Amino acid sequence: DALSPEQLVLTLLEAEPPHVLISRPASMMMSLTKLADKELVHMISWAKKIPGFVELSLFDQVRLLESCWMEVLMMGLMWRSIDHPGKLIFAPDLVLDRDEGKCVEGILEIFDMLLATTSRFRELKLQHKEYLCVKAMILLNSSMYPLVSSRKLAHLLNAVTDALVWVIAKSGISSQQQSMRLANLLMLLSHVRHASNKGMEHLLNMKVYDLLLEMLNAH
Amino acid sequence: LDALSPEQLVLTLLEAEPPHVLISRPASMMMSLTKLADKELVHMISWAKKIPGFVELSLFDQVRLLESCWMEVLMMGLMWRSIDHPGKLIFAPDLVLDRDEGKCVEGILEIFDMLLATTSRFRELKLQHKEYLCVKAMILLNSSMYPLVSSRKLAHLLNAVTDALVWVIAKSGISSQQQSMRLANLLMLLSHVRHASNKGMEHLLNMKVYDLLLEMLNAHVL
Ligand SMILES: COCc1cc(O)cc2c1O[C@@H](c1ccc(O)cc1)[C@H]1CC(F)(F)C[C@@H]21
Ligand SMILES: COCc1cc(O)cc2c1O[C@@H](c1ccc(O)cc1)[C@H]1CC(F)(F)C[C@@H]21
Repeated sequence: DALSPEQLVLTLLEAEPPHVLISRPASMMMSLTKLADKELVHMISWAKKIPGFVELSLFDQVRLLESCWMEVLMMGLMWRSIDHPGKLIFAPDLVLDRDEGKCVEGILEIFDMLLATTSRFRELKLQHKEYLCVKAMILLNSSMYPLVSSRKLAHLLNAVTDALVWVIAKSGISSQQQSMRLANLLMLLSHVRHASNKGMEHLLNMKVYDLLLEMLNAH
Repeated sequence: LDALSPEQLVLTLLEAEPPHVLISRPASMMMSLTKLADKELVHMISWAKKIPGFVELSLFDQVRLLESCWMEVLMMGLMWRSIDHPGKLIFAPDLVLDRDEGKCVEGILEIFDMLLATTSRFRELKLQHKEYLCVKAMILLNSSMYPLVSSRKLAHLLNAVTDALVWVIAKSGISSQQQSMRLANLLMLLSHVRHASNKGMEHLLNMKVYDLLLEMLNAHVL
């Protein structure tokens, strides 16, 4: 019942992570990193509150959480940035506009993906409900392996899909449009995956992940 | 309008399918794969040019899409011909590799395991020959965001192929909840193809095709 469309969205709403203040006393990169580390703590809490997540094997939970974290941080960036073109509201005291991304090399490229991708969610007029579901789906779909308890993950993923389908339906739009809007939302996930990979490759070319693994062993 | 109709579209995409590519071999594994990709890229341009309306986008957008997608489209094609043989990757008619052979070159084993995992997830869903044709089209049309944010034309094209996929799934005869689930299941896979595409690109750029593609793209432009 807790996975029923209306209940599942309300459950996902309450599970939303709190505002994260980095509290600043290389640096842009220090701030971004200090934030990710803080956000990852709350992301674990969040996933635990998704009905049925905790009941997957700890193997799968860790597996999903290790491969999605970047996407899920990005999806959350996009969503709070959605109403302000040219900017990226990372946190309540860390708003960066595109050009501030020229400082650090390779980052301007990524900012432009996030901004482009945000722009597209603004064009589709992404709804608060739809976003709640999409984010859940990013986590549940983040790794293929734990799917090829697998029974359980498949059923969970279908659950959130149905909820998204349900959300779109009470939109009152025709059935052709319902399918199109489902398809348009899901194709954007390819682009969030994309920006996630760019940020990861870049993150590793730098001179959080270990801190995450610590949290994961703690989990 | 009508040439983009669900039925005509799928048949058109069918005929547009690239020919078999014989690599014809007289570091080496990576030499083969690279010579193959280069050959495949030629035919991929032809293939896109046969997708109704592709040619009637601005040249700028055609080039944007082709440069962004070529790896995913090549991988999508790999997965599809490999789909019935677990543990293997039929790259071409004279280049079948199995998981283990991926240990030779470093970094490649990780990629093979994504490709093989993704292929298994398409074998479990029982991907249909026409579902595949539509999906591949969508990978190209969805490969770049920028040309969408002629943009009118790309959106229309992208809706067309989607409708075709929905249509294909519909005559599947399954219920409506299942039709949605299967649309959703196919599309979430695209994230994983994107993903493997990115790992291959990164790995390719670390090595000592892309320039040869830009040459092809300039010739497509002239
Ligand atoms: C702690 O990780 C820091 C970091 C290092 C890096 O090399 C790349 C990235 C990094 O942070 C990522 C990030 C995304 C969302 C969010 O809420 C917090 C952090 C993105 C931000 C970025 F600048 F767009 C690139 C990518
Ligand atoms: C010409 O590019 C050669 C290459 C270099 C590299 O660094 C990485 C890759 C490469 O080839 C890619 C490829 C994918 C499909 C296809 O039909 C032909 C080639 C994949 C094959 C791979 F080995 F799985 C990794 C990735």
